[PDB]
Amino acid sequence: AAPTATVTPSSGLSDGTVVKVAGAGLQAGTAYDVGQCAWVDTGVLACNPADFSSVTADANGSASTSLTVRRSFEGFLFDGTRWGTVDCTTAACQVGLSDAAGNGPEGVAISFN
Ligand SMILES: CN[C@H]1[C@@H](O[C@@H]2/C3=C/C#C[C@H]4O[C@@]4([C@H]4COC(=O)O4)C#CC3=C[C@H]2OC(=O)c2c(O)ccc3c(C)cc(OC)cc23)O[C@H](C)[C@H](O)[C@@H]1O
Repeated sequence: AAPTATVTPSSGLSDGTVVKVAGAGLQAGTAYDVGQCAWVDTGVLACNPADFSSVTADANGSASTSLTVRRSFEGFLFDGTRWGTVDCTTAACQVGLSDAAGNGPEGVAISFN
């Protein structure tokens, strides 16, 4: 089984709901993180600490956890600085997983009606 991730709902969340992101086939033995982060530029990742979960890829590496994600969301910049409230109505925020080496599986693009 190859790595992947089932996240849902991807849209119709509304400010204050919870989405369920999952991973399957990830590095079987690598603690991956799981949350809502948006790329607003070349190497700019503003994530929100309200969906920051984490689990290690077990035998195959399945990780399913629910978290709260909305349109505007803390733009935590991976550099100690904060980018500001990242309005998901401007950029595309994906719900995905990752590890602490440099990168990991991808994220699912959510939508806000
Ligand atoms: C290994 N580090 C690289 C990685 O960093 C990601 C990252 C971004 C950020 C931020 C700040 O909130 C903090 C802390 C760290 O310092 C602070 O001040 O706050 C964190 C973290 C992170 C954890 C990593 O998650 C991921 O790896 C990740 C990803 O690469 C792509 C999509 C992801 C998605 C969609 C979700 C997700 O769940 C967490 C993780 C990822 O991608 C950045 C673009 C840079 O290249 C970084 O050098």
